Amino acid sequence: MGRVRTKTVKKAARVIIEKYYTRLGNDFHTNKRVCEEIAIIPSKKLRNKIAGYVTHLMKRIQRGPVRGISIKLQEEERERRDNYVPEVSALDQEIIEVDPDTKEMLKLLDFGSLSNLQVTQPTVGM
Amino acid sequence: TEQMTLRGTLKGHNGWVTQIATTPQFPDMILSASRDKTIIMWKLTRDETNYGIPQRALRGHSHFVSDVVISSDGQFALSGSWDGTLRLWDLTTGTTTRRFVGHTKDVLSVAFSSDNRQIVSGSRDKTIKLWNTLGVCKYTVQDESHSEWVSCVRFSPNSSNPIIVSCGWDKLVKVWNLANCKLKTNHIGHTGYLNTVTVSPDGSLCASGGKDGQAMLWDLNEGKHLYTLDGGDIINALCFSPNRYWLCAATGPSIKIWDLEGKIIVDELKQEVISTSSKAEPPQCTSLAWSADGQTLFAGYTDNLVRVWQVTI
RNA sequence: AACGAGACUCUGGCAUGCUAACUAGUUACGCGACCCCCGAGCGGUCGGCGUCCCCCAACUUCUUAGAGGGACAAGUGGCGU
Ligand SMILES: [Mg+2]
Ligand SMILES: [Mg+2]
Repeated sequence: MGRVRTKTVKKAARVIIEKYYTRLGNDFHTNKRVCEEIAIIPSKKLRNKIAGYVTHLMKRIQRGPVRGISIKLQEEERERRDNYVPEVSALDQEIIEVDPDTKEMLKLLDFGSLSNLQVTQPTVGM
Repeated sequence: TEQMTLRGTLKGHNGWVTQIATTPQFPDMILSASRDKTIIMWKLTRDETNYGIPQRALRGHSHFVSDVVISSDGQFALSGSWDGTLRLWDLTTGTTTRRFVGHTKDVLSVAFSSDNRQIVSGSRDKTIKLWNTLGVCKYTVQDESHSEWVSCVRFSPNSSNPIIVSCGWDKLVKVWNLANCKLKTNHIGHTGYLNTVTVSPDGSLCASGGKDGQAMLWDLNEGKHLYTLDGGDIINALCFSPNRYWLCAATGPSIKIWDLEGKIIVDELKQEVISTSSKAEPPQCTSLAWSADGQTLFAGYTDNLVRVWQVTI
């Protein structure tokens, strides 16, 4: 059978997408002409294979981002999430509270307010 | 209340439907260019069990047919296909009367004069071309033209001093004096390539859309930019109204029709809603055409179908 | 990163779209002619057979051979981290 594309086709398609991301659509007969005009493919069969892998990649970039092509539109949605967001707030409630042998530890470095306690069953798995 | 209703559907094609054109002379015949290299002229039998039958298939083209337009008398058609050639047909038999050779790449658009005296064609050569009606090259816009694909060209309907307008893949709307064939003014904006362009029947506005998804209204007299409508997904074809102040827009799977008075959407023509079990759920919308009666619009899709939508009260 | 595989070259399949052809043809009738009624009819006019003869007829469907086009797992449904 075959129909397994080669690295020469996949790398070409990845570069074509990573540079001309906004000229490429979802149909094959237009991506063919786009790649024909932006690059120099010295064959027609290679042109069709590259333009056919470009379409299969485009159908995926509309979903979650692939891990070999980096574009501008899909980087902002990372960048603007790596900066803080109102889903997060501060430490969620600033009345966080501890158990004994920590208050016994905190006493040895002069702490004195806003805590709680509990004592467990006396050993693991009971 | 004015509403739209799905009257019927026309069948007979094999690929995408790319253009639909109606003439005000014969209200019972439609032209439909498709990607199966043929152009179907329909027998519009107004019944409701079906709605139309193909009457005759204008054949003879070596690739996709990108544009078609009917003459003013209804006896001729002009066509432009993806082999660079234009064809002048005879709506009575077929028998292409004249082929307009001369281009190096596919022919995207085609338009006919008000008196059917000049012809204009835009292609992927970044070349606008004017032709005599006998099949010879009148004039070529080689430079000061778009730097990319000239996606669409149109004539203004005005007898008052004449405009032609062209949109391209260089995100620009350029306007020309038809006598001189030089630039009149530019129009900047539209982040992304341009799919279509159109002129209102009063010859005063140009509604341009494209990849951006926003339809912009430009003024042909003031030389300014009136306003913008975010069309949502993407714009394939924009068409004005014959007897109303609307603007029909072909979005991806839907058709958005605005009342321009208060710039408000009237309707969202969505087809049936089967749970398409993966991927892009709907067949997208390519072209649309308003009937000279202003009562029904025809829409050509990407799934080989042509649907009708009637204005109901 | 390099070679080999693949890509590559020739070939077979498709174009009533282009280019253009008495050292290839088709159709038409100009024809003209032979033959038979084999049809209405008369046998003539209309037809039927012709690798019989002509056209400075119109054309490229069949023939030739160049340029481009066209297929990409592209479309749709399943199975796939
Ligand atoms: Mg390695
Ligand atoms: Mg699949």
